[PDB]
Amino acid sequence: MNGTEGPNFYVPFSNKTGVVRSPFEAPQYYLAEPWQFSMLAAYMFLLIMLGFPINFLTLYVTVQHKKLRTPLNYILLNLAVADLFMVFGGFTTTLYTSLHGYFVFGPTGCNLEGFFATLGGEIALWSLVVLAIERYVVVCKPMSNFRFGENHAIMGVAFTWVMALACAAPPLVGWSRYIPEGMQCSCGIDYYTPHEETNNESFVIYMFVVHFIIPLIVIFFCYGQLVFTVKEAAAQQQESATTQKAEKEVTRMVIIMVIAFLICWLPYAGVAFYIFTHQGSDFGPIFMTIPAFFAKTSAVYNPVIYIMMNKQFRNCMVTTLCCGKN
Amino acid sequence: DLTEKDKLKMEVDQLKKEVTLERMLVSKCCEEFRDYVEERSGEDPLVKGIPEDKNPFKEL
Amino acid sequence: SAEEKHSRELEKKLKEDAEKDARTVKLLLLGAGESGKSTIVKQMKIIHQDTGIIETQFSFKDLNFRMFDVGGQRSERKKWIHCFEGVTAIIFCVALSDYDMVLVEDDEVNRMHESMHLFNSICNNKWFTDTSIILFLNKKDLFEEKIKKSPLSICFPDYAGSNTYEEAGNYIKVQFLELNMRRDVKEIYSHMTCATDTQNVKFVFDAVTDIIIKENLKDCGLF
Amino acid sequence: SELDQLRQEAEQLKNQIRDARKACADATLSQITNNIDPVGRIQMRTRRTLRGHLAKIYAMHWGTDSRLLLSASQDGKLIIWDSYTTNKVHAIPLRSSWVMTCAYAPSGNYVACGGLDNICSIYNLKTREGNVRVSRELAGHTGYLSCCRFLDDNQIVTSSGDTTCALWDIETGQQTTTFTGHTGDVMSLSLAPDTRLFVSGACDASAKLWDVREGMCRQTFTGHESDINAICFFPNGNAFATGSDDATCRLFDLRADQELMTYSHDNIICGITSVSFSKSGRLLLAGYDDFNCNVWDALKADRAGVLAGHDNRVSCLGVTDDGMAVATGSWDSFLKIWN
Ligand SMILES: *C/C=C(C)/C=C/C=C(C)/C=C/C1=C(C)CCCC1(C)C
Repeated sequence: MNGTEGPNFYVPFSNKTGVVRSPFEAPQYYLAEPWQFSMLAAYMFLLIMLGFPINFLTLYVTVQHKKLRTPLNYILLNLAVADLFMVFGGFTTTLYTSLHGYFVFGPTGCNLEGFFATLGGEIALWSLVVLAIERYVVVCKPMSNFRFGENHAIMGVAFTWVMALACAAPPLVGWSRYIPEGMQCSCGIDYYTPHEETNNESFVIYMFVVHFIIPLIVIFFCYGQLVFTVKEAAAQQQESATTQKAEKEVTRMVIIMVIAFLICWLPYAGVAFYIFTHQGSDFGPIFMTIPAFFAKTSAVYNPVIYIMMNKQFRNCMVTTLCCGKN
Repeated sequence: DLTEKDKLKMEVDQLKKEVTLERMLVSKCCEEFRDYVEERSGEDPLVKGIPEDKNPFKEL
Repeated sequence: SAEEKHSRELEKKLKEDAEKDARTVKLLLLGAGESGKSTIVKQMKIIHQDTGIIETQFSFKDLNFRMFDVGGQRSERKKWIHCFEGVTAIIFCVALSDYDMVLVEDDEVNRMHESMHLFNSICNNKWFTDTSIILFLNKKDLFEEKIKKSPLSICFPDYAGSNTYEEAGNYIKVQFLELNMRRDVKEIYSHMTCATDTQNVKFVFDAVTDIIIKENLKDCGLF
Repeated sequence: SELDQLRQEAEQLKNQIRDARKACADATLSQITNNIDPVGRIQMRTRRTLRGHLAKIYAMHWGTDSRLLLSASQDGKLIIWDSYTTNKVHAIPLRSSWVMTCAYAPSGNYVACGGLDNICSIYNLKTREGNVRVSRELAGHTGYLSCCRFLDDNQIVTSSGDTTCALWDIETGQQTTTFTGHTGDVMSLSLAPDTRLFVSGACDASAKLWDVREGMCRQTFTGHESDINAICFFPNGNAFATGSDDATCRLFDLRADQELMTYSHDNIICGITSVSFSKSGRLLLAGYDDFNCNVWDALKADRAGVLAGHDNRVSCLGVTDDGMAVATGSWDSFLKIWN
């Protein structure tokens, strides 16, 4: 049988022996041993201490001079600023509840943490999509005499903001419910529970049809046209060695980018399709936090593949990190 | 004909014109430059400041 | 507020003309002597459709060009060439029949050492270092007159060691591309042509589309 | 065959006039003026920042209204605006596409430009609505122009790439007179405050003066180890300042043939682009290649003020005659108005 439910919470264990009390009050050590809890706390503290200075430093580097803020690095600055929501709201709270007791905030606190911890992930995802579509439009030249400007980039940043907000807020009232699920540390979304009063089936089918299949198809389309265009361009000018360096550079970076996006937002879609494909399935409580781990690691290795390994940022930000050497 | 054996004749005619010009009194001309600049430098609008009144560059 | 509304209308007109101006590829031509300027300017403008600086303008295959000339206002070189930085493709010109040019205005100056002394004064000049060079070389039918002896060791030391066209023309192109610094990332896209040829504008279009795909990726930071 | 003897005759009389200007041979003015006090620190902040251009800009010139600035962008726009409401008053296209100089009118009526193509184009701005008609076009050269200055509403004076200088009248369309006899190429000039003279600087540091009615040369001033780029004088007509490409701003007097003051400094390493005195003349204004319009005093050779307006190199500047303001021109379209 699936897990047991209270008024406004779900838990992935059975009520066979009658031991699981409310997940807001008196402590729990009967769904997981305490060394698991403290190891989770240590992992999130490590993630805080590494993930704050990368975003703080790229904000300082883009506020120092304006040789760098261009009509195109707006989207990537938005990716730099969305991640500090996930490191500032959605991580210290998990550290707090993992350390002392468990989740002593309250249901309004969960309904706040869920919003501030899904907004960052959603802005990250749609900003990766917008970045891919900007790159394909400005390099492969699909349109008859369309150059690039400033109004279009501010349009794109407003686009990713309105999509992430209007499709991560209707969970707050109506269409879904915020639940603390897993090891009762962070509130996620209610994709697991079968609660039929809150129309939950519509939310899972809507999220899978808008937030994972069309972003994946548009990333594949854009980067495929990009690698085909650069390959066919360097096919012509044979003996020019610099574009023979360029071909290998772009066909390594596209592969590493697509694999980074897929292993940062696959396992959520994995457990959702597995839950929907077998109505009625039992799971361990440690099993439904590995998608949270595989998602929140994109608070560190998502900027390091778009900022540091990117050109034009690194050689300036290192020499205004300590201004000593490379 | 073009410039070569003509520019030198023009230059030595210029230099023969130049030798007849008298000049001295470098200390006197430096004093005169001194008292000309210090005669008016007190009422200069750039050396002292702006009392927010007539300079037509208020911050608006 | 009539003055302010007038300035707003003028500002809209100015920015409209600026975004109209931005979609062109400003090329810069140069080259000393009688080095095929007449042929390369005839073979550019009107053949496809069947004392200051001379601005000839042409367009072909959905990309509108514009090129200038520096051939009529000779002066001190190092003072106005900075006003051309930021153009994309510095078209050079050199004449392949330069072996027989005994003089131009002096008593003894070969034309080959002159154009080499001009070409070194650009690739190291610190105003032109991130702009590629589309070299040319023409009058090849007169260079096909090397069947009669006219040995290549007159304007060189004994290097080519051959007489036919297939080995000599390979030696001159290496002699230019070795004088290149290769300081930063730029590369020189040579060619070969004559007078009665055609469709070499296809070559300069296929070249200039490779300082756009190769260049835009630097701005995105991908390459 | 014989002109080597002419050179040998010239050399000893050149040394003769060298010791003739070493007859007085007093030092610079800082050696005598120990009594005076320094000007003290002086600081300016940006009051208004202009906007509207896209390209680099080269030159500007204050009007005699002390209210109107003109400027010349690289694409072909010649802009003429106010400095009170910060809004554009006219916008002129060019039949050419380059600029290297500009000039306003002492009558405050109409302007003149002309760049690499060897043309001085005078544009009327009096009776036409909007885009104004090209009033006159004046050829007569085979080299690039360098600077134009109005001396009345009638005659202009120009200095071109053909190692000449020429005084023209504009309703006849020809040269009234020439000013030849100059080895290197000229670079700038400025009109003496009583419309009689203009000092002229060139490649080989040979700053020479001229007079208009006689139409011949007057004197020589050679005091620099390299090329110069801009010259102007003191407003009461006694002395003129000069700046070179190796940070050697110097100052001469019109009747002394002597380096009256050097303003060199040990730190600065890159050249200048423009120099203009202020109204009082207590301080010399200048702009260098290291992005700075650092302003010297004019009496005791000290870096009085340092102001870094913008990131690229300054191109040209120049004060207003009533001295209330200072304009400067960037290389990236921002026209700062310091106070
Ligand atoms: C702290 C938690 C984070 C950042 C997790 C956020 C997860 C989502 C916004 C999930 C989205 C989807 C689901 C509802 C399940 C299937 C996969 C998605 C992406 C469609």
